[PDB]
Amino acid sequence: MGDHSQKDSPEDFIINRLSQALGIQKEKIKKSLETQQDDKGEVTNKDEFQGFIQQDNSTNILWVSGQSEKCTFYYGQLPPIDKFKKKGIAIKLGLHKLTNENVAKDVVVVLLEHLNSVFNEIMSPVMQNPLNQQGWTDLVAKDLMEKFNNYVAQVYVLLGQIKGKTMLPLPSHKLTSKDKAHVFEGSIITWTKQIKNVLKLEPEQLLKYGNDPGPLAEIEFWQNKRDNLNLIDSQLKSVEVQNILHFLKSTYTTPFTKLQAEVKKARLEANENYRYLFTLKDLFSKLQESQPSDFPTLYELFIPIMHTILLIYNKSKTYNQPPRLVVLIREICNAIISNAQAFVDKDTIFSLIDSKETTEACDKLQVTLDVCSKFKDAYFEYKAKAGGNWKLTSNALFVRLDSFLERCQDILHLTNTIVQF
Amino acid sequence: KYSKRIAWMKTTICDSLQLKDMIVEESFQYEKNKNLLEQFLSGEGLNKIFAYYQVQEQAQNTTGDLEKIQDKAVWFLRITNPADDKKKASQQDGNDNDIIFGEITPNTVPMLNALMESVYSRQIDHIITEKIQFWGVAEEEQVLEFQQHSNKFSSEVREAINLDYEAISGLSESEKMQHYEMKFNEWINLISSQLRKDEKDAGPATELIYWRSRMQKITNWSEQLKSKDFQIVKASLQRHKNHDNQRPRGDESKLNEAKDNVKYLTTLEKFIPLYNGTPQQIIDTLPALMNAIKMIHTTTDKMTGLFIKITNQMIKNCKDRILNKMIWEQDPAELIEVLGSCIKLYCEYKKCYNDTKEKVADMPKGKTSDAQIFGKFDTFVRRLQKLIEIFSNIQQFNALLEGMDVLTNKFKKIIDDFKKKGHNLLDTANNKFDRDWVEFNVEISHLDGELQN
Repeated sequence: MGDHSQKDSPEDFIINRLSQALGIQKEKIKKSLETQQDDKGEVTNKDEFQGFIQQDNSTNILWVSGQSEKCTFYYGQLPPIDKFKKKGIAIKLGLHKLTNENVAKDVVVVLLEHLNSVFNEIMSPVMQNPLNQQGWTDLVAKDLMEKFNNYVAQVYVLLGQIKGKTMLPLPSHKLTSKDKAHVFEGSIITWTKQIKNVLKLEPEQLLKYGNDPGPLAEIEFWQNKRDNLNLIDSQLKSVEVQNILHFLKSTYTTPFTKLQAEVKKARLEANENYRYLFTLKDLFSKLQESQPSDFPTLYELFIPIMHTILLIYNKSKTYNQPPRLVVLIREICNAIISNAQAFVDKDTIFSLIDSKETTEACDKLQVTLDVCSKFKDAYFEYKAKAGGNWKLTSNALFVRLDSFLERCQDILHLTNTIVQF
Repeated sequence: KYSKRIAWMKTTICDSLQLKDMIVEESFQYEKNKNLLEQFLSGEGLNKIFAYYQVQEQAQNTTGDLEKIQDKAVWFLRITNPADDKKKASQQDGNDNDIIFGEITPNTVPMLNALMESVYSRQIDHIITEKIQFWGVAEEEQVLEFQQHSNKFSSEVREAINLDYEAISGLSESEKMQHYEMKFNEWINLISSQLRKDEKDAGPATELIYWRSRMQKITNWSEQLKSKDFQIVKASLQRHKNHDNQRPRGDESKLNEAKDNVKYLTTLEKFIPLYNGTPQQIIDTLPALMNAIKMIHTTTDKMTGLFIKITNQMIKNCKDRILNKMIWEQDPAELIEVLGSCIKLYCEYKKCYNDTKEKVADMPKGKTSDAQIFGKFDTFVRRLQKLIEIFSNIQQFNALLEGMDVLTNKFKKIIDDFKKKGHNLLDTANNKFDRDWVEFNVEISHLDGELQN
């Protein structure tokens, strides 16, 4: 007889126990709550309905809109929720022996979904290792295993994206006894090299940003990724991996050459990263600013900051992309200047003009522009100090900074006239 | 192992009897293991070792055993515990340091695992519609996580779809071998049915749908053939030397070439108007379709059929867009602006047709249906152009001039009547359209005289 649309309730009351219960059958709280009409119908269909071996009980504890005793039959479970699923009459085995097949699994409240998918793939590989199947799997068994491996590689790539790459380690086959599987691992390795090439200083500059502190951080992040990739490559270059490359080999050679290029590019990136740390200290001397004063002191401080950059090119010497780095510098200076300019004017400038009782403030707006001129003057002075290889391209690179100054100058030209009226 | 060991013991005392029972009290087991001894050590490890993040509770058929190594057990139903972290936290509930799963011993796991994967995928989809979820690197990394989740969903769908001398003298019998041969011969007939129908006129979903259906159909047919019993029958026939069935099954079944064709159709479907309402969408649909059609180099007739279906869908979308843009009542100038957008789409189609013709010429040079399809495409392009011209005339009248405006309105009314007939019956539009063209020319002449005055 066992239990019907109550057999499962009773079993869960004993099994769930929170480490000390074994309650046996019916849950008083579920009956006492009497929720919900939709839930009663779903549960009734599960109980004596055919055709459907599933139900969830969701605990979900605290958080927001917790499922709690969820649960539903099929449907969905959200999030710290803790619930479970049981198998009854797994299409229909009902009206005869009480779903003897019923399978039970507990599910806590707490990516995790990706880890569960990897575990499912491992279970499928174990099943393939055990039996051959009853032909429902047929040959597709090995093909299904290959698809699971591809899904695992995709999950590894997702972890690298959220995480720091390492797609190649996920791509490499695990406990291989075929040749095609090794090729699939190699294809994943090629994608990792492409990702390093795709990242560039110019792309960040195109999408606004280009702050002096941000450029140094981007170089440091790129250097860290390259260092992690170099460490990953050591792990990636296993004895077994080398053997796969030997057994047909142009594709292996292209990734190996890409890895060597990354090791070089990576050394250049490390030099860039030391320069970036110096720039980051310069950015802190600007990021720290509370947007109060600063320009009357920053303008004086601009000449020494410019001088340190001049010295940085000489110390490195083998620094790759030196012309490209310059573009990053000018971008950092202009971006820092724009933030300072906005604080000086914005709502405060509009409030003053409306009151029309402040003149000294109008002079202060001109003083902020002077600070901008001093940075350009210091940059020019730095070029003379640099003696050749001026680079910079401020004419077009400095147009952004120049355009902001021109707009500010027009306001100053008009603001002065208003005082005269 | 962790001293908060009683928390795991209490939990197992409750769970084990439900999974490895029908409630009541499971025979005390963990205690047996702790007094050998092997079970006690393994449990200790499970609780405390960061390393072996897993532990298995395995129910075998009644006997119990606690050990991380997993052996399929039937008739067994089991609960597996896995501590994962190092040193069990005595200071927190044990149910909150373990995850529990009950596995079925030699019972349809291939379905329970699939259901669990589907639930995980649904939760991931909800998180994606929610906040961060993938976290980690995010942005690109989050997009990569979404792609991985989509792949997992596809795997779950695939799982749902999935859901010699051992006879002695029985081998050699004309009845036995003949029934085998007869069945295999009928199998060949049945496979031949799936491996000729003229394309004629079909909906965009139709062609795409039957190419996809050929993919999944021949796919399952190959699953049937790949089974060892189906092959074993052919092996028995080969042993009985009844080579008629074996050779006919290996060469007459068009599954090899037919299967390849089905795969090509599936690829075309993956690569790829009837859902457009605006003229912009008509043109955009034509653009996307023609870019999708570039995968050609990678049978000529099969490729041509797919292309024809796509072209038909685009034409239907364009007509709908024009309608969206009472023609006589509407001002000619206003009509022209709407008409112009439609006209631009038509021009693009004509350019595409010219490119197609060039490709056909190259094929002709190489070797000493497709032509008909090209002619049909040209006819479709011509029809679109005529509609555009009528719209343009109305616009010109509006630009002109009270008299000019009146002339434009009359032209619009005639166009509207033609459009209504087309909407009425799809067969009527085919037959109705031919009749309309003759009528339109007469109407145009009358309009021209008024314009001259």
